[PDB]
Amino acid sequence: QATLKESGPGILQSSQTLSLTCSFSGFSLSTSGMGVSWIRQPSGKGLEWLAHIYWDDDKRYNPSLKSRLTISKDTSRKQVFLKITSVDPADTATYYCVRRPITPVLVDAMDYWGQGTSVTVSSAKTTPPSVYPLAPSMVTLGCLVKGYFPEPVTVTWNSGSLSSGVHTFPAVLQSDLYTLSSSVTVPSSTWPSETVTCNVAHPASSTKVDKKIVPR
Amino acid sequence: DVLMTQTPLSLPVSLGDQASISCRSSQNIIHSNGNTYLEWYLQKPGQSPKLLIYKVSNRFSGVPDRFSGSGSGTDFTLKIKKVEAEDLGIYYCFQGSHVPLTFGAGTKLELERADAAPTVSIFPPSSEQLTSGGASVVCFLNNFYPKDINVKWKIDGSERQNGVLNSWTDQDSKDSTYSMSSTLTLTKDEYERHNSYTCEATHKTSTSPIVKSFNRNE
Amino acid sequence: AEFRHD
Repeated sequence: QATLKESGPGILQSSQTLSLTCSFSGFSLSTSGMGVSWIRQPSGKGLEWLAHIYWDDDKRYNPSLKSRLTISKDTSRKQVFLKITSVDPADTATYYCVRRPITPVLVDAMDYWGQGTSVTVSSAKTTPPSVYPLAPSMVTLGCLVKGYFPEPVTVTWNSGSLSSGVHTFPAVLQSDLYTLSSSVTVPSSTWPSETVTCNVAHPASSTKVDKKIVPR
Repeated sequence: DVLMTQTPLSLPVSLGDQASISCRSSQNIIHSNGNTYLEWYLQKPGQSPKLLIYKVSNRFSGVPDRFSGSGSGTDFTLKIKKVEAEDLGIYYCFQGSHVPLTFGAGTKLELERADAAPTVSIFPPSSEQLTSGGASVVCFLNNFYPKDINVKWKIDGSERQNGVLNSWTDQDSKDSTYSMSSTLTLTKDEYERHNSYTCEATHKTSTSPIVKSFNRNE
Repeated sequence: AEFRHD
């Protein structure tokens, strides 16, 4: 068995150089047949193979990216590296390093994958969300969490005590900033007589907002 | 580039059902060394992909025998018998023969459910937001099935596409429904030049659109 | 071009 673990910058701006590192354990990359590929998942969707490095330093690249990609290794540090020059927003993705052995190894396939590392290409600055209350048998309330960067934000209701009947939607990019929303449904008789509060945390800006939903 | 076309892209099943995913390549994926490097990967929610099947039909160690793969040339199939919750996720076929290595688009294996009409709720901009000079109108379309849905915004009867932002949840873990959020964003000044704001949802559960509306002056 | 497998 094997373990791989990617690390990267998290965020960088277009035209800059992305440097990814992969730390591996449980096998020796210098062993005959061993190699490692880099894969990415652009946005939340699809998978794209980028490059591969073999135990003997032989290297193969996605031909359309060849001019921007460099893969290398340092077995003495149990690390593999990928560099991508001149990144642009289309390079925003989760990046995975994966073991893919070939013969003499019997299993020629991507048998062990790292947990992946998120990369965002953007020139946005760190920005706390604005949080707006959404007020009108069961009644539906919500909160609009608008204009933050970067991801993620978390959302709970009544500090987590209100967990049923909640829908929290995935963030979307709106003007180089993220926006998300969350709805919750409670028995009509309980609101507004009992308070309902959406708790929004944005760790990157060290901010929390606890927005009470009030009538009107 | 070897195009890998998966069919279907979404596959709703009941627990216990068999599920079948087809993969068709734009060219023969056999390698000049005689081997056919076609693999299948599963990406569960919140996880990285993991290997299921290599060289067409070989199960990777630890993969239950209810998974099987077959095919040759350009046509391949993954079959999953006795579907259970742990099998739900995105399935990709992949070819490792020709550079660049390529994946299928991914087939989402999901749960089947009785149809349910969306519960629709519309919200005017909050007074707090109006203070800042912006105005978002939010429409939530919640707990519906199947997943396919269309939302239209009308302002004073006029259709509006710019300023609209839509987001969709993954299938709900407790009731297998889907939900959608649609937000229409304007400047305050623009918002105040119109009265009626409407979101209209079309979903297979009714020939009649579900319409929610409010008037600004209320 | 084929991926190297030996």
